[PDB]
Amino acid sequence: KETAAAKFERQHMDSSTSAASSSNYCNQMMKSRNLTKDRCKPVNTFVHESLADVQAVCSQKNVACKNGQTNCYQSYSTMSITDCRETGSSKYPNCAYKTTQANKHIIVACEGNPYVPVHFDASV
Ligand SMILES: [Cl-]
Ligand SMILES: [Cl-]
Ligand SMILES: [Cl-]
Ligand code: NA
Repeated sequence: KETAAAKFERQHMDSSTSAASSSNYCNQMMKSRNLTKDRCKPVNTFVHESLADVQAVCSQKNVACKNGQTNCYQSYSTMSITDCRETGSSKYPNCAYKTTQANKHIIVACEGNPYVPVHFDASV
């Protein structure tokens, strides 16, 4: 039974690469992080920064989350991210994703002690 912090790491952290360099990145990563077991997760963002740099966002700019909660934080600097989105032809179990690499600010919701990211809200 995964903790919220561990689920965030599994779904969103990829410090092993600086950026997605292939159109197939999302297909491979969505599968290896077990996000296509039982259903295709329709949208997911991976962050290519160190875990410490992403945890540090919980001490940066406090902003509202999309849902109206006030425990969201926007990174002061841009970060390397990859957006993974199902294509229109995708359907379980042959999940298919479009890979879009970008450099953007990230917005995360933080909770707990230690106070760490538990939800990826958006990128700007
Ligand atoms: Cl897993
Ligand atoms: Cl996401
Ligand atoms: Cl402020
Ligand atoms: Na947690």
